[PDB]
Amino acid sequence: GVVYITENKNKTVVIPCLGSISNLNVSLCARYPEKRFVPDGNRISWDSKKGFTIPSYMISYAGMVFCEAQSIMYIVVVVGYRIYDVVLSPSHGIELSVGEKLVLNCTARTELNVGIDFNWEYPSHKKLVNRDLKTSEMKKFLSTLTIDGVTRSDQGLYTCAASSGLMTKKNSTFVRVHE
Amino acid sequence: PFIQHGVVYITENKNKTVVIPCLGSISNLNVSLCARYPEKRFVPDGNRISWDSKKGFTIPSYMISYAGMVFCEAKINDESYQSIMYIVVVVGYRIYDVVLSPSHGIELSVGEKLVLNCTARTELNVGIDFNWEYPSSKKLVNRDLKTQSGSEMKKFLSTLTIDGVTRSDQGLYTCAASSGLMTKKNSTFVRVHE
Amino acid sequence: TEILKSIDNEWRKTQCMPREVAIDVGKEFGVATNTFFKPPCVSVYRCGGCCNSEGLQCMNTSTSYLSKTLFEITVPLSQGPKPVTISFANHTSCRCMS
Amino acid sequence: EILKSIDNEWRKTQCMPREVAIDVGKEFGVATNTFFKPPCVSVYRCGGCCNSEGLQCMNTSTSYLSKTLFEITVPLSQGPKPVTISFANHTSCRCMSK
Ligand SMILES: *[C@@H]1O[C@H](CO)[C@@H](O[C@@H]2O[C@H](CO)[C@@H](O[C@@H]3O[C@H](CO)[C@@H](O)[C@H](O)[C@@H]3O)[C@H](O)[C@H]2NC(C)=O)[C@H](O)[C@H]1NC(C)=O
Ligand SMILES: *[C@@H]1O[C@H](CO)[C@@H](O[C@@H]2O[C@H](CO)[C@@H](O[C@@H]3O[C@H](CO)[C@@H](O)[C@H](O)[C@@H]3O)[C@H](O)[C@H]2NC(C)=O)[C@H](O)[C@H]1NC(C)=O
Ligand SMILES: *[C@@H]1O[C@H](CO)[C@@H](O[C@@H]2O[C@H](CO)[C@@H](O[C@@H]3O[C@H](CO)[C@@H](O)[C@H](O)[C@@H]3O)[C@H](O)[C@H]2NC(C)=O)[C@H](O)[C@H]1NC(C)=O
Ligand SMILES: *[C@@H]1O[C@H](CO)[C@@H](O[C@@H]2O[C@H](CO)[C@@H](O[C@@H]3O[C@H](CO)[C@@H](O)[C@H](O)[C@@H]3O)[C@H](O)[C@H]2NC(C)=O)[C@H](O)[C@H]1NC(C)=O
Ligand SMILES: *[C@H]1O[C@H](CO)[C@@H](O[C@@H]2O[C@H](CO)[C@@H](O[C@@H]3O[C@H](CO)[C@@H](O)[C@H](O)[C@@H]3O)[C@H](O)[C@H]2NC(C)=O)[C@H](O)[C@H]1NC(C)=O
Ligand SMILES: *[C@@H]1O[C@H](CO)[C@@H](O[C@@H]2O[C@H](CO)[C@@H](O)[C@H](O)[C@H]2NC(C)=O)[C@H](O)[C@H]1NC(C)=O
Ligand SMILES: *[C@@H]1O[C@H](CO)[C@@H](O[C@@H]2O[C@H](CO)[C@@H](O)[C@H](O)[C@H]2NC(C)=O)[C@H](O)[C@H]1NC(C)=O
Ligand SMILES: *[C@@H]1O[C@H](CO)[C@@H](O)[C@H](O)[C@H]1NC(C)=O
Ligand SMILES: *[C@@H]1O[C@H](CO)[C@@H](O)[C@H](O)[C@H]1NC(C)=O
Ligand SMILES: [Cs+]
Repeated sequence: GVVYITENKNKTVVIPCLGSISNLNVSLCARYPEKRFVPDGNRISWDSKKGFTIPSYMISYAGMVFCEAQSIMYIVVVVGYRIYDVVLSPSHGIELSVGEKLVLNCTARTELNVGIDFNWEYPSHKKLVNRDLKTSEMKKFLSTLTIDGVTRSDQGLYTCAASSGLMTKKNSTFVRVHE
Repeated sequence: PFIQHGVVYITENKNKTVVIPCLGSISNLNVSLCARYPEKRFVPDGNRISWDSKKGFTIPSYMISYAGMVFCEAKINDESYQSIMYIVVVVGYRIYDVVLSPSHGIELSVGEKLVLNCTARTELNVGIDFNWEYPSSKKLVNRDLKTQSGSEMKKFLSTLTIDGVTRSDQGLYTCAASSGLMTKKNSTFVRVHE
Repeated sequence: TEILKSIDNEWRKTQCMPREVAIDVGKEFGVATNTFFKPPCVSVYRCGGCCNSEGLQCMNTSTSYLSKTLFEITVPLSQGPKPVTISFANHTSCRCMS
Repeated sequence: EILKSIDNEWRKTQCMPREVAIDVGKEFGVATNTFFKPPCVSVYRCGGCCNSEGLQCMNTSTSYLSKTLFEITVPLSQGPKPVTISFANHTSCRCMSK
């Protein structure tokens, strides 16, 4: 299974270790390093109907967790979503002769623990190449559009969108082609 | 069998031989050369690799230039004996060029700040000593510049600085770079006026 | 003597040879910008240590390849972590080379 | 079985002290016209992979080791002289933020 940790690290998280016997003494193991969390009657509990409830900050270090009295392993996943900006280079004034090579960079800057999906729009031989850029609490993503020898039909609006799962920012630029 | 620790200086020239002075008492002694790490053992093949007892162990430097240390070893009747460990030291000396920036046309008003870079480019395993000459009474700051990768060079910088010059600072400025066996220099005339 | 003992030990321990390292999967090239790997790293042996000259670098002279299986999280969270099989280089011998 | 190995990948790649070869000259910002023999020493340093980003494997306690090696200073002014230097030896690590 999978357990998603969010930015609110005090906010609690629920591992769905469902129970058959509502009177079952369940502990939560996390690794690595190995830790075991017992219900203290307050913050940390196990409802059998819900599962094991624990403050996410206690297990956000861990690769995996599981209920034990063992349940199925759950994969821990800290995820960010915040996208700062999406920027085109070149950003404007783009003007090509027919047969000239178009190269468009789309750079997305994001907070940590973010994964980016790029989506482009363009007029109706376009190659895309996505990759990670090194870095400063940020991540940097690059998507490069390439047209090897353009034609009149390539004139129009080019839009690059970046998606993190919960947020999408985009940018655009008009490309002119002449002959 | 051999007459605390020694040193072997290697040219890194991939064909010149080097001599480890493992002197012998018995000119008829079967000597091998151990190097580490990794561990290797070199036996005299009668040609390139030999042991003269009067000179010591002779071996092409390229066979042991990888090693931290080397030593002679001989066996006599089921018991082997070693010489003193020798520390291996691959030194270089070749200086390609020494170049001043700015190199010429330098002209300052009295009170202006003079900054002169001296850059020395050398082969690997080289250490550089800088020496300047200038008109009579200047801060010097030497340092290493990153260079490669695969580029087979080292880059050294020495920066001369005069914070507010005077008429007396007009003259020839010479930067020399020394590797131990080789010295190249460059110079430039600095003019000053009121 | 006692000083020579340890110095030789420092050389031996720091020589060019295969060593266990933790390799970050994603950074090992060609990873889709929308993927997280779980675990992020795999244990393999890589050539490392110190050569006694400069410009000389500890490199692999022979390599085995290991199939390893881990999980890949994509974005958006359309599906759950899926199992992926990937081959990583496992250096089996090294030499100080220029 | 399918999950046996994955757990093994995590275990082997976790934040913890590991033997590394430390380049002496660089660790102390030593001018490179000054040669250390051996150039490196064996010590333990915190390394491995954390499961979040912006969480870095760091040392939470350090011992210090006296080690003795030789120092040449080029252009050859003298032979190699013995120098005693203390290097950090991390003894415990934790994934911490920054
Ligand atoms: C030392 O180990 C390195 C890896 O650590 C070896 O380099 C690798 O060499 C192989 C060819 O045998 C490369 O294969 C690649 O395949 C991909 C497609 O799967 C292709 O995109 C590449 O063009 C290439 O053909 C591999 O890229 C390369 N690894 C890297 C990333 O450098 C090397 O063979 C080993 N050397 C010795 C002497 O053992
Ligand atoms: C990944 O790389 C590591 C390091 O290069 C490889 O480890 C080596 O594995 C081989 C077995 O294939 C071991 O060979 C054995 O050596 C012992 C004595 O050392 C001997 O008793 C056996 O008969 C055999 O020759 C070798 O020791 C071992 N080296 C170590 C421990 O680092 C490993 O082979 C690589 N992984 C794969 C799957 O190839
Ligand atoms: C974790 O290990 C690191 C070493 O890898 C420890 O940091 C080091 O701590 C010492 C003393 O606290 C620092 O020595 C200092 O050197 C600087 C000059 O570089 C000088 O200004 C100081 O007076 C002192 O001599 C050393 O620099 C530092 N290393 C660094 C900054 O990378 C650290 O103490 C260990 N932490 C724990 C909690 O175990
Ligand atoms: C620098 O740090 C390393 C790593 O922390 C130290 O190596 C450690 O040495 C201790 C003391 O012998 C080892 O503790 C032992 O643990 C075993 C269980 O495996 C236990 O049965 C023994 O009774 C003992 O307590 C420990 O294994 C080892 N740590 C690691 C991670 O390898 C070492 O003290 C330092 N290095 C030097 C040269 O001082
Ligand atoms: C595409 O859209 C992005 C947002 O997703 C545009 O954002 C640009 O952001 C920069 C940096 O904040 C702005 O620069 C500005 O500089 C001056 C300094 O006085 C001031 O106006 C602001 O403080 C700001 O920092 C920039 O104005 C803003 N967009 C524009 C129109 O330039 C990005 O520029 C867009 N790319 C395009 C359409 O070329
Ligand atoms: C898009 O991004 C790539 C990667 O940063 C750029 O590729 C570089 O282009 C510069 C200038 O032409 C070269 O000096 C580099 O060697 C290139 N690096 C690579 C990896 O190819 C490219 O320039 C960018 N495109 C635009 C128009 O911004
Ligand atoms: C001093 O500096 C100048 C460069 O400013 C070097 O001049 C070069 O000399 C070689 C032949 O010796 C010529 O092929 C180059 O074209 C010269 N460069 C210029 C710009 O004139 C000179 O080599 C330096 N002196 C030393 C000893 O390195
Ligand atoms: C290197 O020099 C030796 C003479 O000392 C020569 O005989 C030999 O041919 C050279 N090495 C090569 C490339 O064969
Ligand atoms: C001196 O050298 C440094 C490093 O190469 C450089 O940043 C600086 O611009 C140089 N100054 C001059 C006058 O060339
Ligand atoms: Cs050095």
